[PDB]
Amino acid sequence: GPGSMKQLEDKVEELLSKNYHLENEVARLKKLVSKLEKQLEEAQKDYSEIEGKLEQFWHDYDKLEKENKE
Amino acid sequence: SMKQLEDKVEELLSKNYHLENEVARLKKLVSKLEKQLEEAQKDYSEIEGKLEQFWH
Amino acid sequence: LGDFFRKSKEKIGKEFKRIVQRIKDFLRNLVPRTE
Repeated sequence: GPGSMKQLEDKVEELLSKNYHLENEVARLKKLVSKLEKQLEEAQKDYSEIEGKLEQFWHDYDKLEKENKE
Repeated sequence: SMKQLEDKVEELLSKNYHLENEVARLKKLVSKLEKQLEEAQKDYSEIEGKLEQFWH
Repeated sequence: LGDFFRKSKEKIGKEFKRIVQRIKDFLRNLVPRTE
């Protein structure tokens, strides 16, 4: 009756409130994951651009030293 | 109904169980990405250290 | 740290170019009569 129905209605409300908070936490953690993934991708992209520029300079200097050795 | 509320209790118990495990997976992935960003930081600062070591 | 990689990319570019330019100034000073 009303007593047993109240226990279930209370339990649904309790589980619904926890469900809502858990869904907010999942949506928050996914945005943070995608934010960190983009930062890591950009840091790795800029690092390789730095790397290639330093490689090209070393390569050009290597040929310079060889041509000015003899 | 009583059966409707009993079914939703079991439905919510199951959804909350997987959501808790999803939060656990997402926090471990965040931790993995923070360490990867920490290592990328050391790689950047390593280039800075090499450039500084030219003057001395 | 926010904007660490942006700041460090700028620092790396400024410091390496500084090394390249000071090598350039040093070598240019060795040859006062070059054309």
